[PDB]
Amino acid sequence: MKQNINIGNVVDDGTGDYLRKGGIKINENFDELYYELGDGDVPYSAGAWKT
Amino acid sequence: VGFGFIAITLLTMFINVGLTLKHTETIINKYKNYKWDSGLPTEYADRIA
Repeated sequence: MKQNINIGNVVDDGTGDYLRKGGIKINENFDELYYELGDGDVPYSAGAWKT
Repeated sequence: VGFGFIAITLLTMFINVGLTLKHTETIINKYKNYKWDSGLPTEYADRIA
């Protein structure tokens, strides 16, 4: 679920996530690992808990 | 007359390597490098996957 993005290569090419695919893909990749940690707009060094 | 002589023989070889060698042709290319570190502004859109 980490939602790694695939990477295009060195030249204009149609293969791989085009940046708008990455757009929200990485932006997700944040929130996932982030929400599990941050739970909202702030991250927690002590971690986060879910009621 | 009155003399013999002694004879060693030899040979040489005359060969063009270089005439074949040349530069065939030279080409080049035009690229737009994505460095980030830019705004869009001029124009828009255009090439669309």
